[PDB]
Amino acid sequence: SFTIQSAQSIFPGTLVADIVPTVVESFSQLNAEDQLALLWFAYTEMRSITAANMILAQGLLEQIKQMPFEAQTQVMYDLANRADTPLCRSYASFTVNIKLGFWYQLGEWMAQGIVAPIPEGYKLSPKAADVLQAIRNADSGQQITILRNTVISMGFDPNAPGSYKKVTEPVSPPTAPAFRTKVTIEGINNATVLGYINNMNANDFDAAVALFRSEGALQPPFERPIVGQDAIRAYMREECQGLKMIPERGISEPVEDGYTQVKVTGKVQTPWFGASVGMNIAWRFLIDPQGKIFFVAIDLLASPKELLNLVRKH
Amino acid sequence: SFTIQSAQSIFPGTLVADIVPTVVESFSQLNAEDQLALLWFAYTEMRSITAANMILAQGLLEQIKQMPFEAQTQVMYDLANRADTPLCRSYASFTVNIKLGFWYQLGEWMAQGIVAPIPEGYKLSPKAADVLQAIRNADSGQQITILRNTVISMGFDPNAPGSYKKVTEPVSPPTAPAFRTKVTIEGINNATVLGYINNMNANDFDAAVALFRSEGALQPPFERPIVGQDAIRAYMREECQGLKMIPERGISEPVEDGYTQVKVTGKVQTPWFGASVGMNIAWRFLIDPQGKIFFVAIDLLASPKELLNLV
Amino acid sequence: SFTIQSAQSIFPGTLVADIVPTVVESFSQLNAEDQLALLWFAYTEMGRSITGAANMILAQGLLEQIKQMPFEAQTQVMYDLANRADTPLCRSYASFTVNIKLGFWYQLGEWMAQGIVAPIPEGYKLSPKAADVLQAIRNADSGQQITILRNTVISMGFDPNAPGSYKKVTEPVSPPTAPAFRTKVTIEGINNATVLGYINNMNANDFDAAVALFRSEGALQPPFERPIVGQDAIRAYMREECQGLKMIPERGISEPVEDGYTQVKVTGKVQTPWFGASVGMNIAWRFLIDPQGKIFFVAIDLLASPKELLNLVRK
Amino acid sequence: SFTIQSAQSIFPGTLVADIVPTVVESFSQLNAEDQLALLWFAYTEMGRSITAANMILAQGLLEQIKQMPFEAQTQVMYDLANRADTPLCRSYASFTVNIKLGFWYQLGEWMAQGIVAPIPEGYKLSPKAADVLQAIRNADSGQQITILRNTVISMGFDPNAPGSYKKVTEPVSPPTAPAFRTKVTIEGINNATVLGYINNMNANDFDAAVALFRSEGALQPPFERPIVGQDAIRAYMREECQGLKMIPERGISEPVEDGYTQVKVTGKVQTPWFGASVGMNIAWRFLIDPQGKIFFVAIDLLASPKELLNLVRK
Repeated sequence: SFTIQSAQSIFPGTLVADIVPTVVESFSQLNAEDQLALLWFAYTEMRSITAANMILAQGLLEQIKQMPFEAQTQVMYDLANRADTPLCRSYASFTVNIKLGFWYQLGEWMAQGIVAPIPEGYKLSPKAADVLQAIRNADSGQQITILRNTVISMGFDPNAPGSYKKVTEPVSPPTAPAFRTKVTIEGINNATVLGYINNMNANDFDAAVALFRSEGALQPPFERPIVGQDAIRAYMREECQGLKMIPERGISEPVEDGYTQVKVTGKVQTPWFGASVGMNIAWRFLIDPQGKIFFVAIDLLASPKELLNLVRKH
Repeated sequence: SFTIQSAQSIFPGTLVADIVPTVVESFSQLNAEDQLALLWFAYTEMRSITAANMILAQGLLEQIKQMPFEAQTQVMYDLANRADTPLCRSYASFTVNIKLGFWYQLGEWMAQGIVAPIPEGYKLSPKAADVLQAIRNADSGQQITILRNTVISMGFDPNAPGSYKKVTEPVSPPTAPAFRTKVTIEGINNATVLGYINNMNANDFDAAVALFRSEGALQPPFERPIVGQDAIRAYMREECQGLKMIPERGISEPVEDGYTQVKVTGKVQTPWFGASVGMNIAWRFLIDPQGKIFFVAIDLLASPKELLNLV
Repeated sequence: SFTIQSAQSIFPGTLVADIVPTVVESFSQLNAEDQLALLWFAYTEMGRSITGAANMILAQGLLEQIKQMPFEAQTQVMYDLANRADTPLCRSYASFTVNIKLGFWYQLGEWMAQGIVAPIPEGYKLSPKAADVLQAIRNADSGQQITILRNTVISMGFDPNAPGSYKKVTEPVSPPTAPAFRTKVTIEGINNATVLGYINNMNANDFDAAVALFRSEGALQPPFERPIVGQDAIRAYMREECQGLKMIPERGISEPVEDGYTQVKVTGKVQTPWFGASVGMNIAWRFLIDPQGKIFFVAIDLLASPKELLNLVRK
Repeated sequence: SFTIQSAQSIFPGTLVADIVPTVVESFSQLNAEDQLALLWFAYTEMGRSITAANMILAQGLLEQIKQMPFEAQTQVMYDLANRADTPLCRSYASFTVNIKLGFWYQLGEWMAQGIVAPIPEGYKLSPKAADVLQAIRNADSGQQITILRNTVISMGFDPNAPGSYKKVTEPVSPPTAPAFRTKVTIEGINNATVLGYINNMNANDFDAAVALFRSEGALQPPFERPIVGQDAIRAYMREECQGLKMIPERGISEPVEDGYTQVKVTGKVQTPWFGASVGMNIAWRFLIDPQGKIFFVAIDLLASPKELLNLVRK
């Protein structure tokens, strides 16, 4: 029958932004000093809008704020080196949005002279300058995804032995039915796909994850499939809060055993940038005969041209 | 010699969005039912990005959150009617950004079914439906400004007798000299004008304010001139934090007594919408012989065409 | 067989501080200015309160609202609280837990002392009725004075269950003392495992373990209150009103009674984190325990006098 | 004429609780395991504490300890006891006295709740540690409190070492308004400078109390160095005297050299940590210049209540 492995190969013509995992890989191989300078240059070169509000994150930022410049620079080398320190382990314990807010606060303090700057006239190594040109050449959604993915990977491995208790964020209540937008997708009336996108746009992660088969999977961009409603809901709650999915176009094809493959293309806006960064996205669904989601992949596309790439099975 | 009044008339061909103060006046005329309905349609029709995290505003938001729907509505009517109640007096005490964050939280709660909705089947009064239509046609910058000035004037007069102690926000440290961007303006090299714009983009209001005469004046769009370095400093700290001024063009003209008048056009972005709303702005400066600002007007322009009307 | 009403009459001679409800009743029939003047005399003639609840966001914001008001508007809010007027502030106050209401008034008293909140007017004279109340309070013992002040400020603002009430605020549930670090009480005259289990659980804030000692339809009757029936309601009361209580029982009698039930009376003192070892309240616990050792009924009484700690009359 | 040096010897009979610095010193010679065991055994006979480290830096570092596995929590406490150079120890050093005490209070409450690692089961005090515990068990209440306070305040790093972190500041409490102040009454004494000092301190009016000192006047707290000059005295009062209640009972006034007066007062001090539970037995020894300004005041924790009656004139 159908497996997660076979579902991953649906719509083979979908062109993803492989510049993202390429640059994240190159980035990760630089020394601490290059990584930090790249983060500063990448950040500065780029319209962000903001949480590290929570008491643990706020207090560790206050610890950094009271340190002399030399001790602040050491904390940042430790995060970029993935060193074993309590600050690195606490950073590992942070949810994605707290990691992002943590870095955003350090960037603001650097610009205010509160946190040690990159050393004036600092010289990017050859490999680092290459990485920065790679980032400059990428589109807006690719640039944000490289920055996000790079800072997320800093500090210690969060599942290594002796890991600290993972921080919990409040579940934001969903938009009430009466106030939800309903998407229209040119060429698609599939109730499961419309249900998924409408529930996600409402932050209704309970209703979105209920559409999944108990052993179904969600594959985020450039990640492994996340299997089962418990782990999918956890991913949605941590990584999909306030995403706005603006689907444009789709194709639906019956496949073997009464399953249906549906491809949708459109834009996703993140609360981090609002209407200033539309990420070019594809959703690839495999839907079972009962209308349960067996698989969905979210792909960051190479360019806006890929929004028009809806090729039927040959 | 110049006065604030005579300074106000510099660059007379400048076309300001009088739709904004118009629609704002219609809005103020409406009953509370129609005012709340319009706010809600505006907040739904329009990509906002954010505050009222401060203890007073947070606790008052929690008070509204625990009320039944009927008492929540009554509070919101009291704000629209500018009634004399502790909640209205506290709201009047808030800074501009706390008032905006307060209303933003109520709109998020209404969308989540935590705060009473506008009744399905509530129908706008005729006038209200006109006011709403007038807003839909106006451009983004003008819509944001209507929405801003409407909610800022809710609750009580902040300077009335019996007013509550005004709340204060933390003064944000300016951008450090090394990390500041310097603007270029086609057709302009005035050091005072460039110094004002660069200091404001760094949130360095002490440096911007030092560019004015003792009794120098700043006139925000559709407002009374603010007179004196202390009142200007107070206004910049409350209303200009995180504004990004993106001038494109300007003209300079010598006038009487060795004064200079300079008009600059371009865009301003606000942190509330970031790069998603560039408001269309002119700055009109009257500069004294020693290079001190006597007067500067900030004007919200009729349309993107006024960006070219320097003449 | 036993009912809540029959259980209420166990150990008939237990003499209770009836001056508390008397004085609480009289306090509330005074006008607002007298009520405020009397509270101010208490906070001053009793400045050994060790603390605060009201740190929580709602209570902190409403305090900041009162802080920014002019003296005339602050006095008006306190009159509204004393008059139990229908206002958002009085409805919010009504929604507070006991400890938040007490911390709220505590902050207002400190702010009055600091010149931040409008004081009782210079040389205010208590009406004759108010001087009678102050006199009764003065004649009452420490444990009784603490209860009158507590029960008086709790009853201010609006009826918390009136139509149009605001959602009740919730306090974080404090984790219990772990078993290895608990004190066990020893009570002279008593080895009843249920009674000891109850007192040790409460002194550890283990309200889940205390409530599990009750029958489904078991009741807890706090001083001068209606019985609270069932494990949900009793747990909600313990969480709100028993946090950090120290029960120092001294002596008890146990008696077998009809149907294989045992009745147990215990006397002792209770300390509250508001006053610590300062104020020991003279308390009797009256327990009716079923044949399985589950609690059917327990009354907590504030006793009329310290004599009552020896009144353990059997029959 | 008078020096801080000669002032220190006024009222030579006055017997102080020398057991306090004895035990503090003994305690600090023990290894980290004995130190933590003793803190727990001492704090366990002291649940009549009635209370802070509310402030964002302290709360976040407490949340950091709370999320740590037991092994890591114990290592942080060994670092504090060993005065190791770690960011946590440097932050701890930066704290005010009351934040240091609130920090240790939170860890004690967490230990009692099973949230922080206990003293290992069966743990056995070294011979020297059992000698320290015995001395603590024998000390009166005021002396036990003082030993615990001074012990925990001296943990973490040297707050004035090279590489120190920015000192945290606490909010200054508004004083009691004059209409609501108490006036003390002292048997034997109507000295307006002594009464003015005590009444001002009881109102938290540190500015008025400091204005009673000579420019180069000194305040000598129990078992500490003399604090010299109005700015230093004001900083000390703001940090360590908030909410103290002085209850002087008896005193003697003697005219001495150079137009000076010396005044000895005995009575009690209550602390907001303990309230009316613990009244510590205190003497105040004032040297007052001819203009009525304090040249020197020592506050002594007395050896026994018998010292309350040691008021002899010569």
